[PDB]
Amino acid sequence: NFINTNAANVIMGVAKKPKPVYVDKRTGDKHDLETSGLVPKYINKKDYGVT
Amino acid sequence: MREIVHLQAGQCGNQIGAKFWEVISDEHGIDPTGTYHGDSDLQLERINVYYNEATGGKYVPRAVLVDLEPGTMDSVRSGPFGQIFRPDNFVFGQSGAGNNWAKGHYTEGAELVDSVLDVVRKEAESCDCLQGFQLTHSLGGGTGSGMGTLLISKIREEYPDRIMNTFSVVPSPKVSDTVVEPYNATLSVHQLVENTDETYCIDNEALYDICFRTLKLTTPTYGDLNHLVSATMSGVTTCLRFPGQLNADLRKLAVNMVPFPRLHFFMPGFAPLTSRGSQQYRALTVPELTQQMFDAKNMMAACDPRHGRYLTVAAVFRGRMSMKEVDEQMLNVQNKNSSYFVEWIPNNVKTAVCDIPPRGLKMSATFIGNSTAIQELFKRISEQFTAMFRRKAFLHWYTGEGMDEMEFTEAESNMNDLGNPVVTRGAC
Amino acid sequence: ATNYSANQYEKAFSPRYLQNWSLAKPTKQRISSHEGYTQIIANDRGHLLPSVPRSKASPWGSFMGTWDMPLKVPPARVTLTSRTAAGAASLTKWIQKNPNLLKASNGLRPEILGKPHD
Amino acid sequence: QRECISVHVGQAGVQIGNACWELYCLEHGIQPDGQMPSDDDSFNTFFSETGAGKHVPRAVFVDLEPTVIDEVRTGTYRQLFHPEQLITGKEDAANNYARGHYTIGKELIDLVLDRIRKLADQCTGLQGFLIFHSFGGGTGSGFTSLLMERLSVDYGKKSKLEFSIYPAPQVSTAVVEPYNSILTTHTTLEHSDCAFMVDNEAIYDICRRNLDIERPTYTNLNRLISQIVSSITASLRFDGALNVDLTEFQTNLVPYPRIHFPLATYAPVISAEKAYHEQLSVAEITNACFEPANQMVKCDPRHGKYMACCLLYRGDVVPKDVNAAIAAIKTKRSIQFVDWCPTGFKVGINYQPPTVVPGDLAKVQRAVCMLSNTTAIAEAWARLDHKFDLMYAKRAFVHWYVGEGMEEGEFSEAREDMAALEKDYEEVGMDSVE
Amino acid sequence: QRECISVHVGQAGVQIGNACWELYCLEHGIQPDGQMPSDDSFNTFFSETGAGKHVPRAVFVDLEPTVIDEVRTGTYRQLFHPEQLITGKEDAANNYARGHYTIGKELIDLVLDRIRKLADQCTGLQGFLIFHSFGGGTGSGFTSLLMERLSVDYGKKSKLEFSIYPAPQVSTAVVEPYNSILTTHTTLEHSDCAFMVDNEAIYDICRRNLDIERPTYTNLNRLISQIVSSITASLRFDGALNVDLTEFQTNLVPYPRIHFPLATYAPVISAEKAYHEQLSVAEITNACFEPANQMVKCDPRHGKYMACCLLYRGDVVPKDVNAAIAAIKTKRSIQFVDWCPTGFKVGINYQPPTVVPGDLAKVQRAVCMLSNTTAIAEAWARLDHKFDLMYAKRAFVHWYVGEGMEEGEFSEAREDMAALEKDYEEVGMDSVE
Ligand SMILES: Nc1nc2c(ncn2[C@@H]2O[C@H](COP(=O)(O)OP(=O)(O)OP(=O)(O)O)[C@@H](O)[C@H]2O)c(=O)[nH]1
Ligand SMILES: Nc1nc2c(ncn2[C@@H]2O[C@H](COP(=O)(O)OP(=O)(O)OP(=O)(O)O)[C@@H](O)[C@H]2O)c(=O)[nH]1
Ligand SMILES: Nc1nc2c(ncn2[C@@H]2O[C@H](COP(=O)(O)OP(=O)(O)O)[C@@H](O)[C@H]2O)c(=O)[nH]1
Repeated sequence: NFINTNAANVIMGVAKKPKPVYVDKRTGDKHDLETSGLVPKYINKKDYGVT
Repeated sequence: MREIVHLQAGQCGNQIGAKFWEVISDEHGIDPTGTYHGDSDLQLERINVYYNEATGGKYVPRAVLVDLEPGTMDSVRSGPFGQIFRPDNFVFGQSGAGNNWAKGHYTEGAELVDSVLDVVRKEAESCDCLQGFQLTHSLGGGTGSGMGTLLISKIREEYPDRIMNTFSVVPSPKVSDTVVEPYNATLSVHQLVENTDETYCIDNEALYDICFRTLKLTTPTYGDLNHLVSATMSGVTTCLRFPGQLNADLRKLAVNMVPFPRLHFFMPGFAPLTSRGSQQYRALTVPELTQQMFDAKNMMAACDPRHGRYLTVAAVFRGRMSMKEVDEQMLNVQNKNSSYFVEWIPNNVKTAVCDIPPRGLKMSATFIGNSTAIQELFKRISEQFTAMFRRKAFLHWYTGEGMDEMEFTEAESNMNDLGNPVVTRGAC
Repeated sequence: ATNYSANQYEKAFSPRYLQNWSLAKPTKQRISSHEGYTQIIANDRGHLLPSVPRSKASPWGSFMGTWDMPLKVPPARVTLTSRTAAGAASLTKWIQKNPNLLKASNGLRPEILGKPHD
Repeated sequence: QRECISVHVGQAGVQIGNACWELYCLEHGIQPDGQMPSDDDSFNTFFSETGAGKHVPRAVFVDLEPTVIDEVRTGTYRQLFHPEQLITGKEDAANNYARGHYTIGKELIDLVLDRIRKLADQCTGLQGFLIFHSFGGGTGSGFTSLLMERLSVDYGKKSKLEFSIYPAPQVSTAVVEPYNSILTTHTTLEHSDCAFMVDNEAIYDICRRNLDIERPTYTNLNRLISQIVSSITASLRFDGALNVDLTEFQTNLVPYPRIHFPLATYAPVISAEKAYHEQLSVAEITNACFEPANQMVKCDPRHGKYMACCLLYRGDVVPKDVNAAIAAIKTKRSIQFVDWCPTGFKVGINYQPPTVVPGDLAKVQRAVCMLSNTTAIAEAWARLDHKFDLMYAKRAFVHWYVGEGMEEGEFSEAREDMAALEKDYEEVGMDSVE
Repeated sequence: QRECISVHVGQAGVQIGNACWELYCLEHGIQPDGQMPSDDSFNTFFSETGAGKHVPRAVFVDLEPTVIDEVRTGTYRQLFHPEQLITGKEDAANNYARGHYTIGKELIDLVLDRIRKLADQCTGLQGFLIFHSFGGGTGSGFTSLLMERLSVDYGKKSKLEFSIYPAPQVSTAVVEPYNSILTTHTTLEHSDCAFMVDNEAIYDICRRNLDIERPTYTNLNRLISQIVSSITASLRFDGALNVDLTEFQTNLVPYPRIHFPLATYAPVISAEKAYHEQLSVAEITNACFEPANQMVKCDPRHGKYMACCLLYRGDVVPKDVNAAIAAIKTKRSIQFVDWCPTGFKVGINYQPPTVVPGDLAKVQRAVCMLSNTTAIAEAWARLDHKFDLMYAKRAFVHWYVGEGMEEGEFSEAREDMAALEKDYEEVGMDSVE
């Protein structure tokens, strides 16, 4: 029963946690957020403040 | 020497006081630049009641302009008599009241009350013997009601022995101009009752009636409507501005019209009013002035005095006129109409007769009436408020700005506890 | 920065008068006078002294950006007037179930006024 | 000291924007280059002098797809809008609220909120934020929600009106509109202030009957929506008799919390030929705004009760004739009115006669614009629900939404609160029998 | 009496110097052939020799020819004394070692001599403005060698180190991580103010604010030159609040270690966008804070300001500057550390920024902020993470070990760099009491 299969498929699904991308210019230029320095990413390391 | 500090709050207060300053500048001879260009020496004799002296013969109004939206003052400045006020008395704030009594009283207007009271303090201490304050506002809506009554309370706790006259534009019986006029009127009247010493209630529908039926105006504007309120304003402060016999200033008028402290709501009236087809049919005499005074056609509040009893009555005349005619007419009206006046006050009418009329007439007459018919206005606001308050309608913003249920309950109960002493005199 | 008060001249240096329309930092009104010297809390390098019970917040400010903010953001205004008990509970549990939005530099700062009909 | 930031979001927006800002310009003189051909400060409500005599529009056009905004960056008004106030993106949002409040929309939010801040840090007294969108589209329903919510986080209890194109009562230009519309109302029910609603089907008829345009396009319609934005903002640009600011429409209209969906209706929308035979008098203009064939939102106001109606008379309107008209309309027992609103007719009498764009509509020396909150908008919410359900029943076209970031459940919470909204219109309707 | 000597080091420095001196020669009229076309304001940067010739008080130094052997055949060959331009004969080949131990101990002698001569023809030296890339050999190796000896000699004399810092993503060197950690371990206790201007940042700023999609190292140097001409406008032109070089340190560097201030400029328009902009003191100031107009890819919002120094060149009425800093001190987006109540230096000059036939526009007012944000922790963390992705596998260590740098150093260096992390964190915490 394809109605019930499609309904179960859309009911029991988690979506993405989508990838964070930011646009800087008026034109629409996309840049990834993690690789750029405009995010706390390397603050939360394991060797911070310790040898 | 006596002085009056003129406060104008709100859009309505600003416009009415702008027309009033035009009226009194015409009466005193002050040109738009601010000099004197006149004919009689009787105009500078008592000019230190609304005008402060400046350098080189400049006369500047002693008026504080208050509004939380600096847009109506802009039109007032762009008008003819715009460059007459102090720029330092233009106390405005960048905001929008949005017709909230709560926002005009318990928020952003409270951020302007300090500057307003600074200017009021400066004007009050720049005097020899201050007698009181004249605030112009509209009960229906914000700024004039909320911020206006906040200044009323503040100025009353600063100066407790000065006459406070509130020219209040009350909500209309037929149509309305703000949705939350029952709320604003209820809270503002609750503030007005235990505060001001004199309240003149002007209703716009009554203004339309006296502009269409009496004046026979074809296109009445708010300038025209404001002008008659301004005429009553100029009429009431006449005895301390021009010489005459039986002078009656504001405190003498207050003494002779309030029998009890809560019964200070009045009904103004001006009556050299004649139509364009009928000023040449006019039969000028003091008895027609009394007749056109007392009839329920020139009342500037929408309260028929024939539906009640007159507690107290005042007439301030303006012109060289005999005393026998005035006295006999205002004994004759009481002797003829006996069910419209209270019996426990014998001769419940006052008379003042000054000598110098407005420029253009020969006799003028200002009517003040404390009557039972204001029960109709306060009761009408009462069922409008009750119908709006049972369902908690439009209470969203009044409680979002900080107020409570007990505020509105206390306001309605106080306005009913004033509706009771008004009606107890109709049944003695 | 402490954002002190200019006492008499504050209507100028109010946030909405200096053309700042975003919800701004408050101003410290009453200045508290202390007496005597104040002991050193750190060392030459700037590290705190060992005893010195420290704070618990992050060393950096909690600027919660457009990807760290919770979805279905609660409203800034909530006055619970002419509203049912269930809807009032839903809105209050919403603004209580978003805690990190309430404690942030770019936070919400909600206004929770009114009272629902029992 | 009366500026109004306008954030136009989506084709509809960018397009109503073109119309709105053309009228704005022809009204204050600002030519299609900024330079005002003077040889005074009223323009500040919408424009910002650079000092070199260039007046720059105070707006932030935002559209995840190019095209629309790009035709504005290369057209008559290409030198007015500061480049960084026309913020487009690269990819569209396929009529999917999801990719407007979650994926291809949460990327342009940072920059748009940025521009909005600079256009706010230059205002000496902001009145509000007029957001123009379409309830039925990616950016229109998606970016608006995110923008509205993030705005509330910053500008907290600051006014935020919402002129919108409400889903049609029969036509419709999409198959997924119903969904986007219900989702949008939910995220903005508590974050928006007074969202005005204009249906397109309605204007289409008002243009075939009252404006003699047999085949109306989106521009004929857009230009009439510009006349409405003028009257709503006229008081804070031109002198009048009863000024009405943009903070009073939230108080003298929105009655109870949720209910915040006023409806628009214009007056003297006549057409040259049929104006050589009409005294367009205050009364005629008013009675017309309450006729169930002019309401620019197909929703027969007769099948419901009025809750709050704020009229805005722009032109030569004797104050007395206004009081007279409102009285007559009140008597008429056809027009109804809830009991909890004795006084339900607000009035604003400005003086500047409606501006004539070299294009359509007659030169009227008088015109009104009503903004009532009829309980008759309930039919519309019911119709939107029939639609949302006829599809949600088979979880149709939901794969796309779960295919962005909208957890299936959200669809339920949305329609459930839309059902609450309908139950609200029932209560605010019933009249206490006591 | 207000002289300052520039010690441009490395190809990076020798090229930032070209633009800088073009702007310095323009500002004071000094022609490309060293001859002011028929007053004493050039003495801050140019000394006048008997034969009416204003020679530059600078020492361009590269451990290879080429870069400087192109300034000696360029349009500015009759300006620089044919001895200031000191050149080696073998590049340090991206090896701090071949620039602090090998090819370098053979040039330090001459360099310090030319510095002494230029530093003896100066009554009052405000300080030495050094320019180096935190990536290449000369830029790291020599700068250290120079700074260390510069200290021994000119002790108290300031030593401002304008420097190009490794970028978040882009980078034109695989041995960059190492070199950087090494130089910032030796120039951490022998330097003073170290202004960092990352390229990725400028590259972006250009595309965004000037619309130059594909820029070039020139477009960059020019903008870096306007930053230096702003730090040294009071030592030459007239102002309302003048700030000496000595001040930029005292009122910026909090604790000895935290000596790495960041940089940002205002009116960065392109003579076409500047037609729709007002460029008012408020617009220019709020932009010097906007995270998109910073010269080091790093959102300061995710950090805490420690001491911002805002310079104002042009028609800046004092009250404007006040309302601006005041609106900043109210916005929540910007937050400060607790130990810094007052946190803003203000320098109001009068000379409008000059236009060098290039990209920016003629503007009436313009600002330049040097904030000491703690948001630069990410930079040190990132940089060290990379030094550790390699100094773990002992990669490219044979090169440095074979020119001196006894392997041991790499370790001691990363240890001090771990202390940098600690400091930045602790020097930004709080106290419940
Ligand atoms: N006046 C006017 N209304 C429009 C215009 N375009 C669309 N609309 C209305 O708005 C609805 C959809 O418009 P939008 O939501 O703005 O479309 P969008 O968000 O830009 O989405 P896409 O362009 O399809 O990517 C349609 O059903 C129309 O009724 C327009 O250009 N002018
Ligand atoms: N303005 C400008 N900046 C430059 C130029 N060339 C390099 N840079 C900067 O300098 C950095 C690299 O400098 P270094 O690696 O130290 O150059 P080096 O030490 O001389 O090394 P070699 O050229 O191989 O001898 C680059 O990342 C750029 O940021 C230039 O020509 N002009
Ligand atoms: N007499 C007179 N009344 C006015 C005038 N302008 C406005 N009003 C009255 O003012 C009332 C509304 O003013 P209000 O809402 O208080 O303005 P606000 O104080 O700015 O909020 C209306 O009912 C009008 O009748 C005028 O020029 N003359």
